[PDB]
Amino acid sequence: DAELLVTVRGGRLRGIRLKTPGGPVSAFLGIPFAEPPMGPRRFLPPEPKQPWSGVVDATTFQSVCYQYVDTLYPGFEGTEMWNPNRELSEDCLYLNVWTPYPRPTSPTPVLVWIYGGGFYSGASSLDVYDGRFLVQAERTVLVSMNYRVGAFGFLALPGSREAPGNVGLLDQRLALQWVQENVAAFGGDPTSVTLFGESAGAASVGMHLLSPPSRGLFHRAVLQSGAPNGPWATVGMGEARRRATQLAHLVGCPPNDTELVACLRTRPAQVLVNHEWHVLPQESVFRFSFVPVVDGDFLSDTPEALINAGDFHGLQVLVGVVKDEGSYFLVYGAPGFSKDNESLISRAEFLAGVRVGVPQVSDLAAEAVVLHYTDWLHPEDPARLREALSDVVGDHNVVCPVAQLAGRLAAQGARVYAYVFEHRASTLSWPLWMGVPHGYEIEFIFGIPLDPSRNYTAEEKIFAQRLMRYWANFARTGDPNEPAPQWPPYTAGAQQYVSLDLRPLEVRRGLRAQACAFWNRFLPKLLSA
Amino acid sequence: EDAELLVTVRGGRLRGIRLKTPGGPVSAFLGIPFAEPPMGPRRFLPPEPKQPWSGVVDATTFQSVCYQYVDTLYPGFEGTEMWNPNRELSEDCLYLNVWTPYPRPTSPTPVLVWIYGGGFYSGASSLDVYDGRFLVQAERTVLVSMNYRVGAFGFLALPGSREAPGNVGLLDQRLALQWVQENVAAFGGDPTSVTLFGESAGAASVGMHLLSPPSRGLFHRAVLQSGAPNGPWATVGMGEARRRATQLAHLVGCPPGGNDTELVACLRTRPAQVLVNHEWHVLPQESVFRFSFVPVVDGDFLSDTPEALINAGDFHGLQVLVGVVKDEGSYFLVYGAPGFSKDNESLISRAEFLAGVRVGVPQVSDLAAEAVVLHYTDWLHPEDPARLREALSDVVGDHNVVCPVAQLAGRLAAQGARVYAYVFEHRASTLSWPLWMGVPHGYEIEFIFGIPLDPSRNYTAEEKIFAQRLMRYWANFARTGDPNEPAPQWPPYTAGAQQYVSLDLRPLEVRRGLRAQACAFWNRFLPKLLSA
Ligand SMILES: *[C@@H]1O[C@H](CO[C@@H]2O[C@@H](C)[C@@H](O)[C@@H](O)[C@@H]2O)[C@@H](O[C@@H]2O[C@H](CO)[C@@H](O)[C@H](O)[C@H]2NC(C)=O)[C@H](O)[C@H]1NC(C)=O
Ligand SMILES: *[C@@H]1O[C@H](CO[C@@H]2O[C@@H](C)[C@@H](O)[C@@H](O)[C@@H]2O)[C@@H](O[C@@H]2O[C@H](CO)[C@@H](O)[C@H](O)[C@H]2NC(C)=O)[C@H](O)[C@H]1NC(C)=O
Ligand SMILES: *[C@@H]1O[C@H](CO[C@@H]2O[C@@H](C)[C@@H](O)[C@@H](O)[C@@H]2O)[C@@H](O[C@@H]2O[C@H](CO)[C@@H](O)[C@H](O)[C@H]2NC(C)=O)[C@H](O)[C@H]1NC(C)=O
Ligand SMILES: NC(=O)c1cc[n+](COC[n+]2ccccc2/C=N/O)cc1
Ligand SMILES: NC(=O)c1cc[n+](COC[n+]2ccccc2/C=N/O)cc1
Ligand SMILES: *[C@@H]1O[C@H](CO)[C@@H](O)[C@H](O)[C@H]1NC(C)=O
Ligand SMILES: *[P@](=O)(/N=C(\C)N(CC)CC)OC
Repeated sequence: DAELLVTVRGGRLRGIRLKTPGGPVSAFLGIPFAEPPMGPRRFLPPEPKQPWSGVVDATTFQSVCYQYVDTLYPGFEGTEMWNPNRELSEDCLYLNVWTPYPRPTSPTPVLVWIYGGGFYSGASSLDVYDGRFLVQAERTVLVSMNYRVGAFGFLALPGSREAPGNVGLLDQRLALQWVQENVAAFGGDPTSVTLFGESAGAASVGMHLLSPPSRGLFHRAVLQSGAPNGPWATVGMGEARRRATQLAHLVGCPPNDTELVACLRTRPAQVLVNHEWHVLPQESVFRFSFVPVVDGDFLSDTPEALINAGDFHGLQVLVGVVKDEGSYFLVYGAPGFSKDNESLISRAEFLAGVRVGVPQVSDLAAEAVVLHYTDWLHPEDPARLREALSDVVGDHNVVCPVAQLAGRLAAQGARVYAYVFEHRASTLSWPLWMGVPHGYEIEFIFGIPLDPSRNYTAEEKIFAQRLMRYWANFARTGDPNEPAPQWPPYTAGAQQYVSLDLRPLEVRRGLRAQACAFWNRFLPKLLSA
Repeated sequence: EDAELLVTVRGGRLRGIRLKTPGGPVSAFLGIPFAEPPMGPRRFLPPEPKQPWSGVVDATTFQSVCYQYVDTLYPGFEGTEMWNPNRELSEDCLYLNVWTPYPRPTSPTPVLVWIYGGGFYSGASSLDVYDGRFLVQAERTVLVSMNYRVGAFGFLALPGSREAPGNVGLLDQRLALQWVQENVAAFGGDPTSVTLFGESAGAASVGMHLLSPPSRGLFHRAVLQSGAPNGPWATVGMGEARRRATQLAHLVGCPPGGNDTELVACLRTRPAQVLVNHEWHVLPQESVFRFSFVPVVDGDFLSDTPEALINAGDFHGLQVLVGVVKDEGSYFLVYGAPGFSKDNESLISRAEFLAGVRVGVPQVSDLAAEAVVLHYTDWLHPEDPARLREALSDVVGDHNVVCPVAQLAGRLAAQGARVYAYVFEHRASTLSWPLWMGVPHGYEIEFIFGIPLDPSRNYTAEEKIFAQRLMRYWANFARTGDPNEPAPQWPPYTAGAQQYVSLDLRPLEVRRGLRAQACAFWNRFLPKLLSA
């Protein structure tokens, strides 16, 4: 079958044909785009894959980059759907390509997916990132890569040449460079690449927006439940060096940078994973040890500084959030919370949870949060405290950082479309008090409901095809609308967004404008003084 | 001679007048001297009791208003002239008034003692709106009201000095209450059921008597209307009080600081009007709701600041009734806030809103000012002129009245005091102020005193029935410590439930929270900001 045979620049590839309820697609899985960053190349920037002879087996997903594996609810589908479904290895820099069957003979718009996972986990092989449905239903080319996470991707000894940091981000950029030189061989159009990602993936997208070497490798961005400007996606040079130095102490290696990292390179990958989470300064939720570092190279400044100073005329972006972004993170450290529970916390637990949810800030800053999120007519209602604390970590970490990004880019040339995903899947295993948790719009954007092997309803499948068309319309034209209630662009003044559920589109104003004026306008003034 | 118009108190004999009311006769003793005139060498000094006199003193009309400033902003306007002096100005002005039923009560009768407001720089017991004939006539009580020194004459302080110890306007009130305990029984009043009640600076004064032990033994209940002792305007530290007194002396010509006795003595040689003409040039900033000479926290009258006394006080066996009106901040904005006027709709721009915030909250850091802007901005309509207008009035009202009143009420309730709270939501048919001002500060007073029953006035019918209902509310609290009639009930205010009633033409409506969200900011968070 000649359709499964592609010659990229490194050599020849053999793909596989896959079935969907709407017809077949061509897939090429486990395409090597970098030399394996092992041994002496641990922590170093990625190197392009040297050419090979013969035919590369591109019929199965490759290995998952070494990462922590969640153990909180063993066997629970809500946690295991994000866990690795392939074996772990540092040899993990492969990407996957999905195109229609037979492969297009005309340039096709390309979508590049960057997975999330707090920069410590994730894999392009997860079932919920299956690109076969989007490609068949909307006739695009979908690409997805694996980038290093945790210490292997983002341990930085700033100023070092052996651990410069952000190497997980250059992994993504190298894949985007691979796209520009090779996607046309699959029928893709390298002059219409649309980045999209969720959570840390969405944050990774925005950082490519603000890094000029990456800007020439794609044309639009979709940021779902993530942003580069939040309080969790970046770290300073000094804190990055402290965390890298402590991890080395915890693994028995002596805190000279080059001998330090040389000793780290002698440690099995598993032992570094086992200690990465204990270099955090304080017991926290939504805080991660090894994230991108602001060191003047990849980002010449902090994301907020580059957002405020940038000219964004000629750029379209699609941004949004789920209804209850905070719900999911509080079962991982917030006092009194559990998924097998109503989690009707007390005031003591609420205030205790505020220091966990808003870590590393002064007492005054913490009390300011409590005042804004307390109903002083119902100061101790457990149901209200449960939802207020979810709003705290949800607004602080996702809703407000994204609302700021949307407002600034719109006011500075970019055309922005904003959504909030308000449908709770019928297959959701999480309790009802969590509502629509973080990350559970992805399965609908990838058309997972169309899989007849699953228990989604008829309306949900129609809903999935609605959002696939929205996303694909944006990739094709920079406008999600169908040329029906129209989706208006978000602006700093009107602050208009739409709600995505089984009902038709509903236009609303303000992404929690009151609560995010607190985080985006007042709090920064409070800490600097 | 009419025997009911002749009363013997300790100072000597008095003669009063017979007042005709719509409901019947009332005996009034207006202009009773209770202190020696604080003139010349006695200026700035504590009041001395009135020396006994021979013969009969004609206590038959209101005496002079204590020297004070006269408002000239809207000349001839009824809304401003009703607060201006209606008698001659003079430093000889320490006189009180007594209204009693005709004939005098057979048995002891509860006593209401009124303390007027005016930002501690103005006011007088003779204002038509404080006429006590209808209250005494309708509810058969004894109403006492006194004058006290305002402005620099009442509250200029050089702390530690003996020549100008400060707070002398408060001891004027205290001596008047001491007069009530010794002489009100001669009019038929009960010295062991005396209920203080005042409005604005009067209410702040009433509260400071709660927290100073020498005053607390002279009354039994309290009514605080649109004022509290803990507001950011009713007291001043010892140092700023000395700075204002010293520069007032400088601006008038004394000395040509130094020695207190020497400096005060030179101030005594200056005409009273000259002091009044300069007392507002000492305020540190352009402001509204700030007053140059107010009670000073010196450790004497108030051993500590009112907030700390309220928090450290045991108030068991004590009943107070507190409240505010619906739109408290509107009156003060036409006196300095940019873009405001009673003759316009005062639909300010956002630039004038932010400028108005600095006037409404003076002497605070830039961080605190922006914290105010955050909580009072509607970030979905940040520049709507109408919303900005009511936002600024909410800023002024909450910061200076509503929240101060709310914290006092909550701390008293939690520490053993039965509290009742209200919000006055009726806009009088005769109101001269524009519509955008709502129910302004100080306009519940005329309904409390029964003024609508005056036949010369053109109040509606229903407002008269309203006035009778509130007069009954106020009198029931005076007699029994509970405003309820022995109809829907008025529940006590507690720190948890925070229940209060609406006062208007419809029946009582129970509600929760006196701007709880807004005032949690003023009472709980903002005090933590200025510290750090
Ligand atoms: C909700 O449960 C939480 C979590 O407790 C775990 O999950 C429960 C289903 C049950 O199996 C518990 O035994 C588990 O430990 C409770 O929060 C815990 O409460 C226990 C005491 O009951 C305490 O010892 C733990 O420290 C708490 N853990 C945390 C993270 O706060 C909570 O009490 C339950 N809430 C209810 C029942 O309303
Ligand atoms: C502050 O001044 C008073 C007044 O001083 C008197 O009059 C002045 C014009 C000056 O010329 C002084 O010499 C006079 O004594 C002082 O109070 C007087 O103090 C003296 C001496 O202690 C005493 O004999 C008088 O009785 C006092 N007269 C009063 C109280 O009216 C006071 O001591 C001065 N304070 C200082 C200088 O710190
Ligand atoms: C509304 O009124 C204020 C008050 O101004 C005065 O009263 C008006 C009724 C009218 O008679 C004006 O001519 C008076 O000056 C206005 O604010 C003033 O505007 C003038 C004109 O530029 C300015 O010189 C003053 O400084 C302003 N005063 C303050 C306190 O800001 C206001 O412009 C009037 N109109 C509107 C639409 O707001
Ligand atoms: N070093 C790390 O960043 C890290 C963070 C969290 N975990 C474990 O995952 C907990 N968790 C798992 C899934 C979703 C949220 C969370 C809570 N994070 O604070 C391991 C390593
Ligand atoms: N003694 C003074 O010079 C003086 C000057 C200004 N004020 C303030 O008056 C303006 N004002 C401001 C707010 C409310 C009322 C009023 C008018 N009261 O008569 C008081 C005293
Ligand atoms: C969901 O699908 C599974 C397939 O493994 C099936 O066993 C289960 O019965 C389904 N649930 C419902 C409610 O149909
Ligand atoms: P309060 O003393 N009362 C005022 C200004 N007033 C005039 C309307 C009522 C007497 O203000 C602080």
